[PDB]
Amino acid sequence: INIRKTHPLMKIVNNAFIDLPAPSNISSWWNFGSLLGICLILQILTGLFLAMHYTPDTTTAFSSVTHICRDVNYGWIIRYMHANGASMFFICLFMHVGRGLYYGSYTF
Amino acid sequence: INIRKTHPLMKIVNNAFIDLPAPSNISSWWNFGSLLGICLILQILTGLFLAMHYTPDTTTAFSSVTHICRDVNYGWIIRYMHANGASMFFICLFMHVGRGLYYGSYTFLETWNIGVILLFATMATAFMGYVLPWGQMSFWGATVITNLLSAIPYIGTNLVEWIWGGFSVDKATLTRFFAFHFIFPFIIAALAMVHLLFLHETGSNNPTGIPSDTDKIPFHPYYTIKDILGAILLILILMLLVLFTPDLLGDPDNYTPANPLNTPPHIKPEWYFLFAYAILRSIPNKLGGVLALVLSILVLVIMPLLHTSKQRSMMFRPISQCMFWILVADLLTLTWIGGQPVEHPYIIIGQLASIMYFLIILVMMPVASIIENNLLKW
Amino acid sequence: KAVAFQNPQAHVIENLHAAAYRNALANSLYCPDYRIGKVTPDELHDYVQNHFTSARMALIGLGVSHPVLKQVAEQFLNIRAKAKYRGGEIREQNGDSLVHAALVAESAAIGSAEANAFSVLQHVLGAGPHVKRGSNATSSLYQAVAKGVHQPFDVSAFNASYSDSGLFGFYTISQAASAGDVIKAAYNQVKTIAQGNLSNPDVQAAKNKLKAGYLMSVESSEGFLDEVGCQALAAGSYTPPSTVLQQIDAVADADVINAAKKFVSGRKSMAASGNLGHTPFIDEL
Amino acid sequence: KAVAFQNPQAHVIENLHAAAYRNALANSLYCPDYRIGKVTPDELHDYVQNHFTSARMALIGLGVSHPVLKQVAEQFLNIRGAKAKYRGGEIREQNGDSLVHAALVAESAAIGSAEANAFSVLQHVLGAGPHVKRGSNATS
Amino acid sequence: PTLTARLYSLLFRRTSTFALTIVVGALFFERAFDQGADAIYEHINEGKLWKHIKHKY
Amino acid sequence: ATYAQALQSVPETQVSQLDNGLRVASEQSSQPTCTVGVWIDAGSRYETEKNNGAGYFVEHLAFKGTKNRPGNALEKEVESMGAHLNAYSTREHTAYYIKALSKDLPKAVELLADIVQNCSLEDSQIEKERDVILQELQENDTSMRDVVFNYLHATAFQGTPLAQSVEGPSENVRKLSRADLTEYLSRHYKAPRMVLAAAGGLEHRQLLDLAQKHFSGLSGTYDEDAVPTLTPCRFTGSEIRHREDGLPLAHVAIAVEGPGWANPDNVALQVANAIIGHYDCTYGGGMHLSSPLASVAVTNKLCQSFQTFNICYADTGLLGAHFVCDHMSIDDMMFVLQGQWMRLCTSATESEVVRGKNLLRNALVSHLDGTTPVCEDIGRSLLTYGRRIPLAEWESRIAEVDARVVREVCSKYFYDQCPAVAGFGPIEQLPDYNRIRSGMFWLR
Amino acid sequence: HTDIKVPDFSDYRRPEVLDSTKSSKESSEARKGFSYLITATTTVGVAY
Amino acid sequence: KWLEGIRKWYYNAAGFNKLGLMRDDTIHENDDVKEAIRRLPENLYNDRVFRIKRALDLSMRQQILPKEQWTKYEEDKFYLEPYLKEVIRERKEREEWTKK
Ligand code: HEM
Ligand code: HEM
Ligand code: HEM
Repeated sequence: INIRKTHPLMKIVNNAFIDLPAPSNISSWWNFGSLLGICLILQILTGLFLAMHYTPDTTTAFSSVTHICRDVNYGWIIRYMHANGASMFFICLFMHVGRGLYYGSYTF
Repeated sequence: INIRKTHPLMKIVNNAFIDLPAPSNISSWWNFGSLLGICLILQILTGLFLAMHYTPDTTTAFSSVTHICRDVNYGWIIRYMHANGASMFFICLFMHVGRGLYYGSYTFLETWNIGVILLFATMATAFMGYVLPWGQMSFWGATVITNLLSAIPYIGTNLVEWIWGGFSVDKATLTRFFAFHFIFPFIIAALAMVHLLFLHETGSNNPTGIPSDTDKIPFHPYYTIKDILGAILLILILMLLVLFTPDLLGDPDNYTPANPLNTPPHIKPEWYFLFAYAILRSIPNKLGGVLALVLSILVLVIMPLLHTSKQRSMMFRPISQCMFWILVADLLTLTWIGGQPVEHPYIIIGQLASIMYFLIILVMMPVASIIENNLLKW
Repeated sequence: KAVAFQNPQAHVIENLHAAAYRNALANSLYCPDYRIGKVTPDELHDYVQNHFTSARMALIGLGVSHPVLKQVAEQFLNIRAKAKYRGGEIREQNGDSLVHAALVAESAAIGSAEANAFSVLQHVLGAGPHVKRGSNATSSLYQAVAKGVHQPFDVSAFNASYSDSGLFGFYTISQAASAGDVIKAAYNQVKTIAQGNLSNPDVQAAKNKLKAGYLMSVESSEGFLDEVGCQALAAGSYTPPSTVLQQIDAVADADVINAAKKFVSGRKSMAASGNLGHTPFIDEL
Repeated sequence: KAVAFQNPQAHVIENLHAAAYRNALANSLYCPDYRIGKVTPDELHDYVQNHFTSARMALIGLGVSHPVLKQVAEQFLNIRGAKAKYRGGEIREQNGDSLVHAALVAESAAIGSAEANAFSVLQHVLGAGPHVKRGSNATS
Repeated sequence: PTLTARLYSLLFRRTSTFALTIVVGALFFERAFDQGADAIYEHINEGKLWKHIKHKY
Repeated sequence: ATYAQALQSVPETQVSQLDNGLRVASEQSSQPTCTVGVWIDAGSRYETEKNNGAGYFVEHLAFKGTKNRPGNALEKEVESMGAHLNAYSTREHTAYYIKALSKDLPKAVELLADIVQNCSLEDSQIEKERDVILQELQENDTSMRDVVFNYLHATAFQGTPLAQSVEGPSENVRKLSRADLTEYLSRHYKAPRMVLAAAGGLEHRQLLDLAQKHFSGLSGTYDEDAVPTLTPCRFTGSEIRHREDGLPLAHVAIAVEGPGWANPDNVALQVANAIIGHYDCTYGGGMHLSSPLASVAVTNKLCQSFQTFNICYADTGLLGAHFVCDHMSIDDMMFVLQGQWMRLCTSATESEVVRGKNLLRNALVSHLDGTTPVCEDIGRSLLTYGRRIPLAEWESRIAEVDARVVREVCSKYFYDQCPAVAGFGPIEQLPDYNRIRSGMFWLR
Repeated sequence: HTDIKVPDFSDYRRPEVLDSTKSSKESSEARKGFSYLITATTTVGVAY
Repeated sequence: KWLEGIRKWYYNAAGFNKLGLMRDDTIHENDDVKEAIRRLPENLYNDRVFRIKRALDLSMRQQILPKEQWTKYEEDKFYLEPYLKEVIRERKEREEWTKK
């Protein structure tokens, strides 16, 4: 019949992402799960590129970060994207905890 | 009723480690799943300590590794655990593959394909880690395999100046390989979970190849103590290797610093990649060599599409059994020829060993299989 | 079996046939409740062996030619129990608040002036109604019980005819606490028709209704196929429908009154199902 | 009901008392097939209120004293159908269990009288349950 | 309203046609949008960029 | 053999017209049984807001006497000639037929004229019919298939009078009087729109002359205002779901855009619904049927039954699929149903089209078997098409339909249209409507 | 169940549909083209 | 012919007469073989699962049967082959009906 209900990975993908019974009156505060997840994959990806251009040595660590920001193509956009994505990550995290405390989700 | 059969974590642990129905027949060759798992988490832990004491730059990498093996407490045993654990990891990986190919467990399709993707991932990870110590052999291994990626026309040279991090093996190459070696085993762990998921979907095998639906025994506490026994045997082999002869497998030519001018005479991999290097230099053609290597591991992809027999195992087929042992001796011959210089008898029998490898797999398995299908009146 | 017996009528007719005969006609078209899953195929093989022989086979072809069918029957078909009457009842407390009651005496076998008299008698007493959503101003039993009881109900005659015996009676669909009045009123009406109080134009209307029923059972080729095959299998000669109508209107109401007397004076049998707190047993009838 | 009618004897005796009376003795010990689930507490209140009266009750004590029972039933109770006709008939069951059970039963007597005592004498003349285990029943 | 009927009938009935449509639109829109934003950023300063003063130098 | 020559010897429909615009239609064959009926274009579509429940009510009052023969003498004489009298009425047409013997024709036609043009109205009769029709409303509530088709028309033709039910609602029936029925009969059962159709053992000059004696003088003098003329009704496309979890099975119907009557797209869609068509849970040979939906539904025990079918109304209709399935297999059944529609519309092979043509030939010949369904076809054909189209023309239109034109027409009508979905029962596992519309077209 | 008619959404309908006397076929093409036009332009921007 | 001598030596040295198995206890199971196993009489099916359970037991202990209980080539009661041929013929007939 359906690959989406018989394949062993796609059973998990179907039961978590498509055929999930969700309530019908979500307001915008129920976005912050996806916002924290997409911030997480963005921070991991930009961080992995930063970790490809970084040298952890206390003589040349700050010079390596300056080398990232000045000399590498768009490395300044990746560095500022990582830092400001961390700040937006904690913004979305405190919105998430505020939702979870205010709407009484702490009975779980 | 019970804690275990209702809780959402312990249902996963119950269908993995406690009440998984496993067959009552599997020999010691079905221990290398758990041995690869324990080697993988041991690599992750000991490598994490090495990465806490390591500075990835082409000026100070070799100096920092020497600082680990002299000045930091027990850095020498943790570094030797990491290197010889890579060696024992590929021993148990090739024994795992040899089991899965000999006992007809390649009739599974999706588990086998995710297996081959795991083989690609572990080989690329171990090569990047072998580049990391920044010795002479690591420098020239990185150079030659990156030019092997440059062998392909219309894609190659731009791709290779792209992953060079410049125009040669510069600082950026060492940092790139540090980052990818330092991330790829987590992807290997996730695909190992996917591998194990498709296995627990289908169900395991046994040395007869007969489906064992009548005689499943639970995993705990029979195979758990069997895998503890296998783990103790593996740790004693690994630890005797790191405490008595740590140099018996490693390269002597690593320990010089990276001079980009010398090019030593006896250039070679670490011993697990000899047959990949032996198929390469036994074909006098660039694209032919790299394509024949990729076609070797794609032949391992091909192997489920040639199961034209009607038993499952090779326990009951003696002709294919003898041909499989010819295949094993031929792969060990390729490893030995790769671990040698290149002269006239070595050239001839390297070419003959690669030819006989492809002839055994792509021709001799179905011919032995069709003599089996003819001979027992089927 | 579940899909077939979701109706009540199948239950009541099968309990009727299971109650009237002590013998081979008591068996049902459908499998019983406990024989499901517990029948070997060897019984099917032995049944096909000692019943599917060429002494018992009528082969009918509509639209096709004769000699092709003859040559096929030559090239392929070369391959070669006095039902006693019991009396009594089957009563089944079911609980749908619609009492179904079938009251049946033994009548006659097929192929007789007596059998045609019973067919005329079921057309006197009323069949499946003609004018749809009508009032049935001609069927005698409905007139008698609508004179009696002011409820929704239905009364229908019932003439099953087989090659050895036959079952004549009627069939009542009534409410819960109204069943006995309907059955007794219908029984009184059948008794006063068996008395002899049946005029001439009612019997002429019954002859016209039987002529209409027989000639309208052969509109479609399904029913015509079944008619030709069953009659050729009965004796071995298809008698045309015009002389069948001749044998229908040959009879007179003396045979009709004799048939009704033979109904009333015989030993009754019944099958009832539903909410049966008021259905009279035998002696109250 | 399932555990009760895994014995054939119960189903034979219930068809027996259904086939020999048109009336109040033809009520089963057990609830039938279709009434399971469709009996409500309204009928429970009705049946309790008009079949549990203070004249239809015998309080019997074994090991207790009479004045204690007199106190109990004097303090704490304080609350306040149709005869069965013979019918005659038969009920058969096609069950295929390779043991034909058959009860042949006629109307004999009401309780209390020497007529019923004479029928008890008659059943012990004819034959009862086996007095000797694994015996031959040569008195029956 | 008729101008969208043939648009639906030619570029949205299929799926592969829809994909080819958005790919060709992506390339054409990339070119036109880069030229437009370059014109906007030149217009918004007109006296400060390296380009015009370097061809004056 | 000689199937073309077998279709040339199919008898011909004699069509003629009386001076009131009456359409008389005799089919003379060689049987001793005849069927005579009146077909009228007067249904539950022409009604007003408060005329709802008029065709049903007049059908239930047409058999209860008249001003010529009182009370029940009509029933008495029809059973005195042994005829079966029947009537029906849908949203589009209304018929009264009589199944009788051949030599009992002219008195039957006289009674038929007294059915049509003299249906008087009695007040005890109108109380009786009000009571009986309320009983029939409450008992047709408990059926399921009629509830599903009424819900389907109600959610498919919103506002437009095609969504008026044939029974009408409860409150437009429990207050009707003689005035509404009087204007109903004065406006709808007119003479230039009714068809006398008679098939069986009767000639044409005989029937024509009897109609000239009796039907001539009926009507044709239509009154001054409100002449009935249709409006092209709007197929909205929506869903209605009656969630009622105290039921064993679930009923789902889904239908798309209307083919109509005159266009040969009707023929192409009947080929497509001969390909998919029907299944019931009580067939033999479950695992091996030709319909792939039947193959999957027996292989995985999805549904009890379905019929994928057509309904055509005047210049509109529904291309439909009704399936009856248990409350744990609704999503999968819906998925395979849309999979079969799109397998027709994307990659239709030749063999299935040939199978559909043969099954539709046998369906048409089996439906035109016996005089009463063939006279039924003649009545509905002289109303809808304006002529009974003969079987040689049906064979030409079938044989001139091949696989390419089938996938063209089916991609015109199935592919990416807005459905009407009616659901009744335990249908919480039915997919939401946007997943249904997303399943109408598959991107691959 | 006969009294189950819709409460109509004549406030919510697009102006090509709103007449209860016109057909609903010829006002379908432009409507689907408009919605799929919006989806196509969004897909172009995201791919860019 | 000597090829029968090859077949007898091969059935001796093949290793599945050692564990008390007959010819059709070692068949690999795709969908067709699963169908042919489901199409069996009851006594042969119970004898089959018993021989299979003894084979898994004897390979668990890695002990091979005494001389007096090896299955012999002269009494080779191969039984699963007719049902398996019928499955293959009906499957190929269905495949050809789909192809044309
Ligand atoms: C595993 C993935 C990650 C890697 C490889 C990574 C790598 C790095 C590296 C190399 C730096 C130093 C570069 C720099 O600061 O200019 C850095 C900085 C930083 N990272 Fe990450 N990071 C990862 C994930 C995260 C996550 C999940 C967060 C939290 C949201 C985070 C928050 C930060 C912050 C706040 C800084 C300091 C930025 C600054 O002030 O310049 N990182 N990361
Ligand atoms: C990344 C390294 C790998 C790990 C950690 C790994 C892990 C495992 C584990 C834990 C099992 C279950 C235990 C067992 O059956 O032995 C397993 C089974 C299996 N693996 Fe892998 N595997 C790896 C690589 C491979 C490769 C390269 C292949 C070959 C393509 C492969 C093929 C199989 C097969 C066929 C089985 C089933 C064996 C059986 O049921 O008897 N695996 N693997
Ligand atoms: C994510 C987990 C891992 C980490 C954190 C890690 C970390 C490191 C570090 C820091 C080094 C440099 C130290 C040295 O060269 O001796 C290294 C080298 C190496 N790693 Fe890994 N590693 C990991 C996984 C693996 C795996 C899975 C393998 C393959 C089995 C592997 C094989 C090697 C090899 C062969 C070397 C070179 C050793 C030498 O020549 O001394 N590593 N790894």
